[PDB]
Amino acid sequence: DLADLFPGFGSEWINTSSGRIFARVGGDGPPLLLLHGFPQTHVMWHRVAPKLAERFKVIVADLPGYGWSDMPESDEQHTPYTKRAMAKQLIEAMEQLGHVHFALAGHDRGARVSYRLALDSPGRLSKLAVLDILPTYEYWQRMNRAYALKIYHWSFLAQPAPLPENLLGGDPDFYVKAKLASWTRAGDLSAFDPRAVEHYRIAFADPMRRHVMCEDYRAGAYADFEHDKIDVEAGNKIPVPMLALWGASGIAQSAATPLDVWRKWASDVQGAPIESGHFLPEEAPDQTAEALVRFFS
Amino acid sequence: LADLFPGFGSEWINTSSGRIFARVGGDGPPLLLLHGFPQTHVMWHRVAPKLAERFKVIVADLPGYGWSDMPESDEQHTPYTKRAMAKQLIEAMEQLGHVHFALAGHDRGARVSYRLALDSPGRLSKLAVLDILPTYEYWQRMNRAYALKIYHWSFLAQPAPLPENLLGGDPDFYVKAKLASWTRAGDLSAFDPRAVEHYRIAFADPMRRHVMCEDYRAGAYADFEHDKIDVEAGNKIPVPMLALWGASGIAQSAATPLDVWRKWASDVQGAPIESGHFLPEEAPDQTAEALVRFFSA
Repeated sequence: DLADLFPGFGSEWINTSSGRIFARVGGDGPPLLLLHGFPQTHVMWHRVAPKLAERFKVIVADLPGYGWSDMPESDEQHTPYTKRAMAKQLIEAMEQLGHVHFALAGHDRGARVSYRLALDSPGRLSKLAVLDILPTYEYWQRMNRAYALKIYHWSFLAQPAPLPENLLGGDPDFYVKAKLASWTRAGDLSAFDPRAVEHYRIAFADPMRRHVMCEDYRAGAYADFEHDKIDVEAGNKIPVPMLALWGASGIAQSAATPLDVWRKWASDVQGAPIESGHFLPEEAPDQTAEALVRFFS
Repeated sequence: LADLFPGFGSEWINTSSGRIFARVGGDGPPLLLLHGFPQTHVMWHRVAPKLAERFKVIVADLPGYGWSDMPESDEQHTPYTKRAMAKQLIEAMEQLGHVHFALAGHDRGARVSYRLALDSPGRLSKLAVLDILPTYEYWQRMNRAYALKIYHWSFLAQPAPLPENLLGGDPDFYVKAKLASWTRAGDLSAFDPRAVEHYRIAFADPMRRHVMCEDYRAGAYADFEHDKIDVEAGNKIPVPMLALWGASGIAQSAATPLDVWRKWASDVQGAPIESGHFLPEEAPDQTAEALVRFFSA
């Protein structure tokens, strides 16, 4: 049914005060947490995790409310799906494993948890890697006609419930596949492992999972933006060494030169383009893995 | 479907781009009324009787909308650009012997209307636009707050078949959500239920929904481009113009409407109406009086 894409990795249900976090755990050495984004699950790391697990204890976690992680009940402020709250929940998850100081790589929504984590609790991180994002504040501050059309889902999925939930329910299989295909370099699903796509499609088939994603984007339009805004206005920078990777045809390159942007947010950032669309660890697994191995070593 | 224009005739007007449906009533100078999204000509059913006491009132379905034919679109969404719609409605009016006429438009119909007045000002005696700013102005003001407010401008402009596939799961929900969300009260109480049925029935047709997306695609691209050429060239509408907007409508959410319209029009007057977006249904008497006074001066 659902293919195990991490041969040799354990499977852990990590209890937190907000619900369980699901994780594949492999390797040995320093702890490294890998966080996926939308509309994916942890399995998006399946082609880069074995490379990392040669040198690290790799924890490949489903975000709160995504994949097989539990879905905490939201509220009017979408609090559990704010990146601040997800970061606190993942900090607690890592503590359950005895990891209070870990490396972190995130992609898409997971990268937003990751830099928020770095801003709120930089002591928790040795090094941070963000894949194909700019800070949420930067997307909203750069909002223009061009960007409104390109990341339309940022305003569409943030509409009040049940509007996106009902529309997404009109053709969920089409939408998740359209999102995967449209954001690759190829523009189709040929860069993905078909068994990974099945993981993404089955997760997107659940109306409750789709609601969580809308809660995520609702937080992204409101509370996440305000948390970022406070750090900009306070001049708060990420003091953790960080690597910013982005796809040459991805989402973050069209807004602004991502390395130039991230320097305003981080005091120690290196960056490199990857010949890829948005889904760096699947479209360019060897280049993405090499850059992550080099940086975290 | 109820007849909401008692005593009005029905006309099927052949044009080169397809038939235009219109209800025709009254006597006196010709006055073309144009609806918008997601409505049909029947949105004027409360105001057109009052207008018909003084004017020959032509209440037309936009090209592609309601009962008008649907030209096949193309990669540039040409038949549903306001420029093309304006030319087609000029043709329609010529078929009735109206080469100089008054024009009042709402929503998309108002976009046809001001584009008509820019392209062919000599066809218009006077022009009224209801609860819009020019398309250029909406895009130029597309920051975070406005992208969340009129998300549908960037959702419906997504490449086919994405909006089409999502709309098709529960069409009734979306058309009623759009009607309800843009009113003052936020429900359907301002609308005649017989009118709602007209709107719901039009929206239940997948080809009609495709046309609406094509309209919105044109709105994101060619319409914007056409407007952009005119603003940067300082081309102003020379036709005497009335700009009416709802105090709680869409146009006032981006800017103070009269200030904007004075940039686009050399002879524009304006009034707010206590109403949501759907002025002729939410505030029929106030709307009808403002139009009768403007068009008979």
